[PDB]
Amino acid sequence: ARVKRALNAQKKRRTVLKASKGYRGQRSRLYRKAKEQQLHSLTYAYRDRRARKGEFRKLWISRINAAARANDITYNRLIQGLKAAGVEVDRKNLAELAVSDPAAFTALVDVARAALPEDVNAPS
Amino acid sequence: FEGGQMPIHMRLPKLKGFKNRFRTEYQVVNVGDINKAFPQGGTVGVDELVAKGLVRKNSLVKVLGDGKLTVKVDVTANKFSGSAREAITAAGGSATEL
Amino acid sequence: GEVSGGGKKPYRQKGTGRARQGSTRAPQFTGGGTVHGPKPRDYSQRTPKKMIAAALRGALSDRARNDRIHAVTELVEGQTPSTKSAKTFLGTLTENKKVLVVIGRTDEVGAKSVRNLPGVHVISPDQLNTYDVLNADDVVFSVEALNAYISANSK
Amino acid sequence: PKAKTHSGASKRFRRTGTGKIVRQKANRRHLLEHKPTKRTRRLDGRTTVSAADNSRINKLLNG
RNA sequence: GUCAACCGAGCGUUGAUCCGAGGAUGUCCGAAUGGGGAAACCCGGCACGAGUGAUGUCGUGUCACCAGGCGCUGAAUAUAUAGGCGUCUGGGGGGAACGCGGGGAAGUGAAACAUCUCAGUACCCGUAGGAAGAGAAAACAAAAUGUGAUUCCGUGAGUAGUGG
RNA sequence: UCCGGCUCUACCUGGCUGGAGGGCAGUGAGAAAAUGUUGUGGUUAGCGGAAAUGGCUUGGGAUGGCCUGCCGUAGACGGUGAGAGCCCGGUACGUGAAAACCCGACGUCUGUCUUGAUGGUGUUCCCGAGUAGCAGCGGGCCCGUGGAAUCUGCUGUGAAUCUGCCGGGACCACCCGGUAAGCCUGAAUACUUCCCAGUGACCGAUAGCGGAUUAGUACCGUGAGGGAAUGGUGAAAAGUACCCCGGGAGGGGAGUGAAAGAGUACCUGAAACCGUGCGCUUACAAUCCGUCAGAGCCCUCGACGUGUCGUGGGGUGAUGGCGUGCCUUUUGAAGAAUGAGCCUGCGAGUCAGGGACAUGUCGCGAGGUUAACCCGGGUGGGGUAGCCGCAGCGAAAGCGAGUCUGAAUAGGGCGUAUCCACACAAGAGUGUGUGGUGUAGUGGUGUGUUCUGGACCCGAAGCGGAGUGAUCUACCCAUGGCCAGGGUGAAG
RNA sequence: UCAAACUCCGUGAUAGCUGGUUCUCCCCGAAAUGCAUUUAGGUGCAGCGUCGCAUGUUUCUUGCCGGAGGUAGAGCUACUGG
RNA sequence: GGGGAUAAGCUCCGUGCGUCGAGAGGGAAACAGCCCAGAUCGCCGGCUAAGGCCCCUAAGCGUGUGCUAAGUGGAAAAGGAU
RNA sequence: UUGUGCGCCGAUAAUGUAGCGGGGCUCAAGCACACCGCCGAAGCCGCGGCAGCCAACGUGUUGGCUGGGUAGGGGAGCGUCCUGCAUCCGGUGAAGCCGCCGAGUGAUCGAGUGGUGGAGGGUGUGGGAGUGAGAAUGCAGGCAUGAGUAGCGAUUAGGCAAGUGAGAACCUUGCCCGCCGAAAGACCAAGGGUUCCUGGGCCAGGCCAGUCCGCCCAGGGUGAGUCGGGACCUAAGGCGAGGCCG
RNA sequence: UCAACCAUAGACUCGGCGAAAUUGCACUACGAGUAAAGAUGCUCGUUACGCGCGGCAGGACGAAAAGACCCCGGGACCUUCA
RNA sequence: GUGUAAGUGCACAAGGGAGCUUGACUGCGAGACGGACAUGUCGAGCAGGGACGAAAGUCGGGACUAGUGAUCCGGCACCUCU
Repeated sequence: ARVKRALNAQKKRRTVLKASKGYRGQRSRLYRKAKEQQLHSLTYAYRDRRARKGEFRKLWISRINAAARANDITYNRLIQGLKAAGVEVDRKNLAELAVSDPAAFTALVDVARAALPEDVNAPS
Repeated sequence: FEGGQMPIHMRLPKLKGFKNRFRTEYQVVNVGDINKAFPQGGTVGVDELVAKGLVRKNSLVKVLGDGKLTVKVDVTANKFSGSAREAITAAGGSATEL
Repeated sequence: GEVSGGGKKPYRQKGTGRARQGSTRAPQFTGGGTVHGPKPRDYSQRTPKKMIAAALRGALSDRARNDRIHAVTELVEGQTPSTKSAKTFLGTLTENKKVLVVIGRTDEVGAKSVRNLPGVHVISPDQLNTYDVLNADDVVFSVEALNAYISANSK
Repeated sequence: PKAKTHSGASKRFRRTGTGKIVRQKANRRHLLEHKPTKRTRRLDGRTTVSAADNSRINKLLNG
């Protein structure tokens, strides 16, 4: 009837300590210290999975804006223009264009220039 | 235990009176079950009742006229009720108590 | 409360530095008392006569419908056990691994004969039960046994 | 062993046919010199137990 | 014999080693019992026997206490007794639980607490037995024409009741 | 039944004291000792006991796999170089006791009634004395002094013998039962220091008896008293002969061995922990020590081509952004509130019980179910004493689908499974009388809570009983010893 | 070690007290209020939660009609007081 | 609204008012209760709220008309002053 | 002289600017009013997977709503041990352990394969639990940080040559030197129990090392008419025949 | 006042033996501020080459002791015309 | 002014006064309030037997709200209960 407990614990110990090969100190040897850091770690991964979207989008925007401003148009009015023109390309791909092919991006810039309102600060 | 306030089982009055240890509880039978387990009618004693399983074995029996009575029965019990007296009188039977 | 010793507070309550302890045989020690342990107890439970007999009749029906209830007058020639006889006869009558045998008390020779076989598990019909039936595949009644069983139950 | 019963709950609580619980009522014994009779009259009889104490009283009566 | 080998020297078909029942021997302490004593060690008496030129020494036994029976005596003191002397038989202490008689708590519960409870438990005492104790109606019962020693189990019953 | 003598005495009777056939009984509780036969009656050692060197292969070893046979009143168990019915030990079964011990059996031996009984008939005598009873304090009986019987303990007082006395819950009268104060009495029942044989949905070296190992030992304490730790080579020691370094330990070769990643520190041999090598990275940097993006270098798989991207994967990871340990307890803790040095192992809602309530499931169904116990190698059969339901109201008598209160059908309370259909009355809230539909409880088990018990676990200070302690220290007793040397100069 | 030693036993004493209580997921999901309390840090019942059965929108929201209030405000030769 | 000094991050009541408790994420320089919004998991997709667009920090040294001269903005009273 | 919108002085604390979050800003990057766009969250939408309640239909498909969560209530499951029953693998190498490659929504899994190793295990259904530890100033064993740090036990003080020895500050001897000398000297009692001598020995011990030692092993060794006690006596006190009390 | 010098035992260096209490972690700065109202760990800025040794003792609310003062609950012992 | 504090009411008087007088009763009680629970408050209407009044009708204490204390244990009178 008496049930030694060895196996039933060893299992999860093995799991965790496999999943902490790279940590630095008592976070890489000891179950009671790596468990905690696994909590914090998985949590920070979750949060970063939700937020790398905004990170990349920020990046894409900075690239777009600098490209445009070297072609003498602002970001805000560029996107006003593409919205007006019904153009569909997203920012990841506008940035890819900016990097690789600035010519096509300048063409899109010119489209927006054409399709913007005349008197941008009008009361309409 | 109720905090400290005098509980329900210590602030209500006690029930009134006593028991009369020498009480004679009778065990009843009603005429409904007679009619429901004696189609042929006839003599019905304590053992005839014990057979059909309407009372206990060490019973001291009483008879009562709840249900209908059209069968004829020569009932034997200890004590009756006037309703059974009259119902047996109407169905033409022998209410010969002990 | 049954272990040896422990009936003295091993050291102070305060001043020591170490924890608080009241006996040297408490559970958290090494040599200490089991807490909620096994105890000598009974395991029987009171199943009723009607449920039991319903079980047995249903079981015999389960075997009968599938034609596994065989009868027999005897397993042997006069008053000299010989397991080779009974084994050959069960080979004639059966090929399955396991089997039940119902032989009365007086007919001791059949019991003594068939006892030693690997599969067989002999029984008297006065202690006829359900586990011993269901574990089997075939069931060999004696005729005396059937008659006793039937005229004992049926009245 | 068995579950022993509560004396007070047996002496100040009974059960009817359909399982109701019954009690008597209070302020009836003494100091009647000034209690009007209507007040003395709604306190007679028996009364069905409340809801809130039914359970407690079951647990006291039975075991 | 063994942990536990090593060495030496032996026995055994003429029946060993081994197993079982009965006997014998059975140092000293221990109820311990000749006296004494810090338990396992100090000193003796009496009868016999061994031994020395004699003493010393040695061996075998036996010597406590009470209760009872028997036997001799009957102090102050007259009867006569307690007592004293001899002999015979018992008891003496140990034990794991179980039993019967007696004594006999407290923490606890009561959300305090004294009555109550814990428990007549633990423990202590005196005595036993293989089991004990109880046990033959100065009993129950309720007019039933009933039962017929006692004890232990099931139920009645967590009831009738008792109770700050 | 015959006689011997006896009733003081010779004689008639009645009544004793003896022996004899006999009967009854016996080591009985009813009196007690030994006797000798005596039972394959029992215990105290044991013994025989069926059947394969079977074949091929594996392997160090076959007891394995596969294929061939056999025994079986014996395939229970264990061991043997790896799971063995056919190897061994032993089992089923049958055997066996010179001696001692226990059961009865006997014949001795011992008594014991026999000299006897059934019934008649009218009155005197006896029927257990400091007791029973009564009073006063008390114990225990369901019963806490209460109206409190019966049973009893100490004191004080204190009766009768059958028209007597004690009890039937104060007490009195009637009836009933029984005959105290003298004594023994088996069987059913409880228990295991020890012994014998077995079983296990019990443990398997931090467990299990505290004790698999010298275990109540070592060690601690003055003392009572506490009270530990340590199992495993391998099939068998074949335990490394010999050589080399070294003072030796210890090791390297040579060997044994199936394996020395089995060397008397030895089955396997984890983690913490301690180090050696190989790749990346790190000395201008402010880091709950990580995560998301990711340069660069190193390893690898694959399609190709003289080296080369890829629906890749893995280790490191410059640099950037984000980011305030874990638990408990707190309104609120990253918290400078508590706890944790780390690893490994151990450590807390459990069991009983026809217990209670609620709920699932199963059998039965107006019935349901047994307890103790008896028989059973087993888990099975029986056992009706009991309990729950089937009618309640009422303090109770008592009555009864109604009942209680009350003067009352006059209202109400409780109850009449529930619904259904038609009526009559009112819409003061619906009721009342009919008809049919017809009532569901109980016993196992599982879960949850719960009651009594140590009742989820650990933790006091401190209460009580019985004993150990004055060798330390407090005081006293008995008996001995110690206080260098120099000054002052009382009485007389 | 002494405002009443020590040891064994009762005894696993008891604490309205502190701490601790181990694997996973799915669904719903609070309170910190009231009366009482030898009671205020605890507990009993009601409150709010869920599970099961029953009753089916009875809850809630908006509009319209009906109803009492004596609050803000204002008022005082409309009372009591300044 | 009471007590308090009409002080307290004070204390005590109300409230189909809220949030925290038990609730993350964004903004508030960091900040349980404030504003927005109530997280089934993934995506190197898009639009918005509160808030904000010179660089740090992604987004406007945005348009138009006027004020500010004090680094006011980016603490403050009675009162004083062409 | 009124009312306004921004403004000035009043203005004033102690580690360091320090009452914009910083740089910096009036060539507003500051206040107000209107206008234009934009960024921005785990919100909403978009593409996908799971799940709960209800509903519709057909022999489990779809759809709408829903899915933060502590105390807590309810539901469904993995894993460990022993077992009843049926079958499978196993000295042609099970378990256990280290792994690699992979899987599952999770507890977890590999009948998927390598190394080590040497004898029992798995599967499905039921049964029963000493049934899952990270914390109790928790218990037992082992090992770390502090740390190769503090100390190495008095106020007497050691030295040179030679010696054996593998190895010498310390062990043996020689000559010096210094210490106590009403004691740190010689003799008894209590108490301890072989510590004494000889021979051999140095993996443990000695606070270093050690050829040395009260350490280890073996052997040896204590001799009483007169010594200190008994056989001789008694005090304090004890035990206490009989005995008295209880 | 007003402190200076000297010698020994230590302390420092070398050779040997070799512990300890304590400890969630770690490549452990300062400031103004925010916060459970006294921050090595947060924000915004400033400073700083890695690793050691002797030494001081401001902080780490430093180590030790489940506060000894206070309050609550339970006990204990002591007193008294309870 | 209302017996006694305050409020709500009272001139339609519940204020003041005079005559009879005992309902300062018995047996009940629909439906309701308030409600943790026990307590607490009103209550039309029915019956006997009455008061007052010519009758209708009112009277089960006081203009209303305070004026008292649960349960247990005992005591007194009556009962056709044991």
